[PDB]
Amino acid sequence: EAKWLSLLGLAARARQLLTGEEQVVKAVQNGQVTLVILSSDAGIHTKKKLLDKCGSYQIPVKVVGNRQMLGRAIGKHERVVIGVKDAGFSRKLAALIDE
Repeated sequence: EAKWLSLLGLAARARQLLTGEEQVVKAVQNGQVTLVILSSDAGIHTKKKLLDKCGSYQIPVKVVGNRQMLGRAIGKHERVVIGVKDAGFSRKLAALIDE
């Protein structure tokens, strides 16, 4: 019931999210993603890969929640890697997480 979880749900409604390690990496490289959210549960190699890649592109990465909470927020069961495709959502989600 956090504000950022609710907002993530609206982003999903608006079809402004991508999920999956490979899909999100590709989207980052194509300049289509302005924030990456990683589950705290994500494997350390997944964490490394995203943090390395997004570091190079200067895309913020947040490590938050768990895969159950993230999946639920977007009407799915479990998700570990989420890419946000809308800059406005990206800014606001980051601010909420950083608050």
